[PDB]
Amino acid sequence: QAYAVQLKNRGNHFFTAKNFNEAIKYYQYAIELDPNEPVFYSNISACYISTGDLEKVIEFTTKALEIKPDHSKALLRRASANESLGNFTDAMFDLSVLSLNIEPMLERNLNKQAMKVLNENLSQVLPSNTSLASFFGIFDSHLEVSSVNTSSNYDTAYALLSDALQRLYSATDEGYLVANDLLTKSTDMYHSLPLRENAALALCYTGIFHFLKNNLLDAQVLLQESINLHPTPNSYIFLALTLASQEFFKFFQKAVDLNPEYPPTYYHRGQMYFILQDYKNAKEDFQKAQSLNPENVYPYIQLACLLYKQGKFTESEAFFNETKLKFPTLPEVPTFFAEILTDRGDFDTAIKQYDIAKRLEEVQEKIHVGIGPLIGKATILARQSLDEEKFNAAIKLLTKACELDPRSEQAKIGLAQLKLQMEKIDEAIELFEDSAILARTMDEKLQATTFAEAAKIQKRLRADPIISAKMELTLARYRAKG
Amino acid sequence: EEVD
Repeated sequence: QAYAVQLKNRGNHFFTAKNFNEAIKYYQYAIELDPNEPVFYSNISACYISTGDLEKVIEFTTKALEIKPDHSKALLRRASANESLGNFTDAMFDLSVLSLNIEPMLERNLNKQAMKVLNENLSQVLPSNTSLASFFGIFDSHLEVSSVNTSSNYDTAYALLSDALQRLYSATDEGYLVANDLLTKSTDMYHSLPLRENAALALCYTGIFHFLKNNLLDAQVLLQESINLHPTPNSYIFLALTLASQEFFKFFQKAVDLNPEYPPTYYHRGQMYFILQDYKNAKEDFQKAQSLNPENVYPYIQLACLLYKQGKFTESEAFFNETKLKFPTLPEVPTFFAEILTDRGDFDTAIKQYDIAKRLEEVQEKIHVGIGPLIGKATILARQSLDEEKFNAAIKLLTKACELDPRSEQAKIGLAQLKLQMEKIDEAIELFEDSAILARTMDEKLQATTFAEAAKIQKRLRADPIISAKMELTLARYRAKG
Repeated sequence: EEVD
């Protein structure tokens, strides 16, 4: 034992002078006298990483870790050689064990893994019914259905298009699936074929559905085609949304030119002004939308929301109250108000407003706010929760929301984070992975894939009794120290 | 980088 230490120190001398071959020779000498010492194997791996033999690093760190599984230098070296070799999951596992005895190394490996899995996964599906009802909420449903021209002598596809629009504007689960289906059919039929006006209408709505399905290129193609056939406010609005400031506002002026009295033109432009912090022009556009369609709840909602974002909560609350008196049965009112209240930190009143909205949504024949209230209440309850009643209540609401609107990535992500918190990790992974498929942008997809890949490491850590015990002890100690 |  003692002579083996002397030999290791001789090896250390050769290591310091960058004579790695002589160092390994002395460390192996030490192993021949005392093979139960992890440091000897660990020291050999330092020689192999300095020369660049990553495969041997893994061999010798592993031999160290087979003796002493918490050996910090051998864990760090093994993770380094694993990362270099592209074994990110293996690196993440060693770094997690090390973290229990680094954080940017773990994150780097997670991001390398998530990026890898997303690319493999990448080499037709509608958004949630809730999102669809929200998107189409501003439109005058009678006007849109009635916009189909029946006076043609050659159009054999008008009646199918009429049906597609009726089903779309029914604002139902089945209606959106049927509309998507019949709209694609109509577009094919119009390509084969008042007719030009109907063709542009079919292409316009098929175009926006492509935008909503995340087919941005297919959206622009059918929309520009629609404009070429018979330009309408809708087609310019829809193309401007597909391409989202200078160009956006150019398209909206073209929309304005075609019909200065079309309410959704000013609503959608007001939304852009709102996002761009131009509160003056946003207000003026929402007021234009309201005057042109005083029966639509959404312009009122946005004017109230504007008052809040400008720091006038009292005036906002009063505007919401005034809106309540005009629209007493519409869940949109308490839903957006509950969003304001949550943001203001008033969780008690937000829950009450979400309860009202849930009740109003249940009695409506059409979808208005969908699962919005369920997500909203559950997110508050989960945040308010050691409080097992509120946590399990949040689980029940999000499970219900996932069941009612299966294509909602928001609901799945919400439920998964909670499943993960209660160590239902397999369930969390599945939910995260389904959320990645449903996710829209590249960053949202990578985000959901990142959650899944991180969750799989947690699963792997939890499967080991010793690591699992260590993890639980860490949490227990943290809570006790608090 | 470092040896024990």
